[PDB]
Amino acid sequence: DIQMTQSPSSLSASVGDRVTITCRASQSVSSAVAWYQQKPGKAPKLLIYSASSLYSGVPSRFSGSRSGTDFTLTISSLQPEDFATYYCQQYSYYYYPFTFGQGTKVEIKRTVAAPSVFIFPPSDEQLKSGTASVVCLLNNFYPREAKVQWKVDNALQSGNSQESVTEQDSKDSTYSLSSTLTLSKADYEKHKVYACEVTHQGLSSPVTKSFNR
Amino acid sequence: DIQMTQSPSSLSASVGDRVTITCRASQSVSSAVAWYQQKPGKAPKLLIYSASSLYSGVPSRFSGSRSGTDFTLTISSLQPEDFATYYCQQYSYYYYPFTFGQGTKVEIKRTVAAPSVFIFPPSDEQLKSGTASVVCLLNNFYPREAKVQWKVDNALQSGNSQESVTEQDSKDSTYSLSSTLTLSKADYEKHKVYACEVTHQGLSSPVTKSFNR
Amino acid sequence: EVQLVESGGGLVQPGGSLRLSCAASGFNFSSSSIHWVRQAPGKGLEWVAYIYPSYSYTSYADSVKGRFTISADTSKNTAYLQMNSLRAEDTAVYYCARYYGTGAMDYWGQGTLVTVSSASTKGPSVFPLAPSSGTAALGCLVKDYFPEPVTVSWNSGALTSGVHTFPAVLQSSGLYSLSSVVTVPSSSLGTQTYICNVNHKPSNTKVDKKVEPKSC
Amino acid sequence: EVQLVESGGGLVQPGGSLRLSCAASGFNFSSSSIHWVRQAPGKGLEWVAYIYPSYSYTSYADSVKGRFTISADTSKNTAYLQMNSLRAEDTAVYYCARYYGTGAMDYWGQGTLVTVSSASTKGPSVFPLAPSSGTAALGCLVKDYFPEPVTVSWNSGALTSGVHTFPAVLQSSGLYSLSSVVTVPSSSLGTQTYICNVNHKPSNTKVDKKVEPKSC
Amino acid sequence: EVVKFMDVYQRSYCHPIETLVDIFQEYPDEIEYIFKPSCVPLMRCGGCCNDEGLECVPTEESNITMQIMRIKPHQGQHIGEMSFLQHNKCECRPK
Amino acid sequence: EVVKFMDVYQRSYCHPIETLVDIFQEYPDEIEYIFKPSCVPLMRCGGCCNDEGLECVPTEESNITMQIMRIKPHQGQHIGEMSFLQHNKCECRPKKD
Repeated sequence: DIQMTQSPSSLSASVGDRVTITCRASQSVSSAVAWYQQKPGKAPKLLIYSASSLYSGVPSRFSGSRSGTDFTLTISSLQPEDFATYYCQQYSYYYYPFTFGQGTKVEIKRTVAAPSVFIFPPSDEQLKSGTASVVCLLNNFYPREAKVQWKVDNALQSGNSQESVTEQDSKDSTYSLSSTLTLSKADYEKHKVYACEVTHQGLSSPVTKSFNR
Repeated sequence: DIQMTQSPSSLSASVGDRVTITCRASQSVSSAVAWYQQKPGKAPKLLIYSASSLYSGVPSRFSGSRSGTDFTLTISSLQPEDFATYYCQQYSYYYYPFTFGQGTKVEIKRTVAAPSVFIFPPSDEQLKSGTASVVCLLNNFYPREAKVQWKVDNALQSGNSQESVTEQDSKDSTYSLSSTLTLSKADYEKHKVYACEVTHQGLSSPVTKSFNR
Repeated sequence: EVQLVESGGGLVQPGGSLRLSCAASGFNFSSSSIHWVRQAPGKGLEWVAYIYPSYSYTSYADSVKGRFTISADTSKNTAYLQMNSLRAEDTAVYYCARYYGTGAMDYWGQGTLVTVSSASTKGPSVFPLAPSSGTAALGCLVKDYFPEPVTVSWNSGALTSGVHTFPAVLQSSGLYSLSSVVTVPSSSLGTQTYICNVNHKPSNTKVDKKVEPKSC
Repeated sequence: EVQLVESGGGLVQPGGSLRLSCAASGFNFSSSSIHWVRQAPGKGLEWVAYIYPSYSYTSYADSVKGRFTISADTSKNTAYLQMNSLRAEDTAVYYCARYYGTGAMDYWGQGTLVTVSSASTKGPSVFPLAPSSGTAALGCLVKDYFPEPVTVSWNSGALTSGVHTFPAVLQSSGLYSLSSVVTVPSSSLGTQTYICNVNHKPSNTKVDKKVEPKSC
Repeated sequence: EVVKFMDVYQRSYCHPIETLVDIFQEYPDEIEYIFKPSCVPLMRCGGCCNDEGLECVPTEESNITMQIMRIKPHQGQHIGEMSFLQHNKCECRPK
Repeated sequence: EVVKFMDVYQRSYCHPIETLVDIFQEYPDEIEYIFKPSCVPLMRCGGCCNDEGLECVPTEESNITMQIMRIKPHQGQHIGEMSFLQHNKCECRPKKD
């Protein structure tokens, strides 16, 4: 088997910076390599083929190059919509028709941005079924590193809440995040103050948002 | 080693007849063969080279030819002075620069001719030294097949006489022959009649020639 | 206009069969060829199998050889991947992609999700995330479903500005749950009607939950 | 006018040395090459050795290699064959011959006779074969000599018509003996003088025996 | 050190020897395709006959079949079995 | 029966292989002579690189010396030692023009 080994694994760079992804072949592949760009939740798009030539309709900043085994995708002027995972791919029939690499998750670096924070009480329709889900929403913030902590009557919480994080935005490169505090109707009905406490690099004073049933 | 194999070994043909000598090579020699003509007591004379081309000053009747391994000297109008031994010769270095064939004693066939017979008594100068040689001479006869028998006082003789035969003549193609009866002076001095009895296909009546001391 | 369209993925019990269909449009599927490529959740891309209908040539990856079978109905302009004896590792997203010069793939299908598991099928319960009191946020909670995926849209596709549909979370119960939230102006509430369109294909559940601010 | 001339052959004791000289005339012996070929009595032709003075190349036949040595004095226009450690089989007639296109030999020397034997050297006794009583015959008996050859001519070369010089016979004594006879008209006897010129080179014997009819 | 005359001659006399033949040269009508490998190892009559008036040519021919990758750009690739002419015995013959 | 793909590819990739080279081609100034044998077995870079924009060329060269019969018509023949160029290692490289 031919092993394609991509470096780095992940990577963040600023808007306009030069990005260099290398992909190292185990044995000579010839100039039979392609580079792909997979956005989140979509199929790969072809960028480069035959190691160096640009596919029709791909912007010029994307450029493939070779050094007799070391292949190199270079994004000359990184832009917020280049946020993606990049895969190299070798063909040249040997045993299989072709082979991939493990990927290269690229990220965008931008200015520090603070979240708009919201909190949602459980629906009255949900309370009928016997559960209660409280939702703390963090919206349009950078960086991803954010800590949310729940408070039920000034009491911290333990592994009864789950976080889901938006994938980096293609326009402004911010993130968004939902924390979901799940309880029973009975347990929910025995407390008055519900609050999520947001701690972020952006805002100076850990902002808290809360409600009373 | 490359083996050149000539056929026939010996050969007699008439004046004007067509003579064909073949010489078979073991493995391909190319057209790198020569034919030679050795008269008796002289060095070879070159007749043909490169299998087919005629050497300068060789009469036209001599002609070499080829059949991809079988080489063939052809004397188109044999003549009495063609009496000789004929050798083929391959070159094309392959360990040895060349190998000759065995040969082809060519004879001439002519009309039956009878010998003129002579007999010679021992010299008085020879008798001084203690030996006695009697010489019976057969001159200009064909064919070679002739039987000479000595008679000392009507007594046959045994292995005390030796024959020497001329080599076939270049002009008329006849032979000549000497029989030499050797005795001691004492043994010679005890008999009166010496005679050699010539028996030949030519003469009808076995001719006898003799002398008395 | 070239496009590949896949179908037939879903939930299957281990040792089970499952048939994938790749439907070509905008090129002579006879005079070209198709790859199947799969991508396991989180992991990268892996070759499954290949077909070149014109010369009835077909080739498979070792990990699959003997169990899967590529075919192609040139008449229908369609390629098929027949998958028998499915295992847990065969859980992946399956792409068919048409073949470019000397190798490489230029046009890929949207990709179908094949999920091998012995578990049951559950449709989601959908609960509204009602807004409170400048900018107002609201959403839908799509709780307790299996397997993936769930698709969410707002007002039948008529709203995309300020919409976030979060990735599915796997709960301790072995059931998926996600939230879909959207930001809107405060003054538009009461006038504008926000309904959220949840669709879970593998249990034929179509729910259109209306989200409104709860009386008080 | 091209000619090759050989010399130096003769009688030698086994294990002995013997040097042959091939003297070229009528061509640049520098810009050509020479073969040595030998021919044993009765037997055919056999390659001995070869030289090409221009490139100081030399080559020998296996049966000779190590014992003989070809050289060439380009100044003298002469080739030499130095023969050491001679055996009984080395008895032969030695020809040098100049080399023709791509092989083959066009001009050959008269050839010298090299005779390897332990035997003694004997000069011949010469006895006249006197005529008796149309056509008269007479001759010379050249008895008891060794080794070969003996050359005979009549009246210093002035007579060749009707002359026969018989091949040498090997007697029981190990010594050679031959006869040379000639036919002439009967009436010419008494007027004409017939002397026979015998020459045996290897014992420096020159005899000129007069043949006349013995009184009565 | 030096290779002797008799070795050089015997090794360089007209005989069949492994020669690398371009597939295009053998099948020139098949131009749509790109072949991998582009050439193949066949036995063909090579070597010299040591004569300008002779050439080295085959007598006994045979066939060998090889798996060859045949690429057809913007269409598809496949391993096809392609037959090739081989030489089993050579002989020196006139031009 | 059939030779498999991987065997054909490996055996027909640019490598040094015994090739029969005409002596005239190598020494064209030497025309007076006739050479026996007229050709010699040398190692030379053959085989295909599987790309029209690349050619198979040597990197490591060496020399081998062979006894060759050199005939010079109507003059003489001899075994002369003739040197020939060999290839020890080949590599695929771009076509320069």
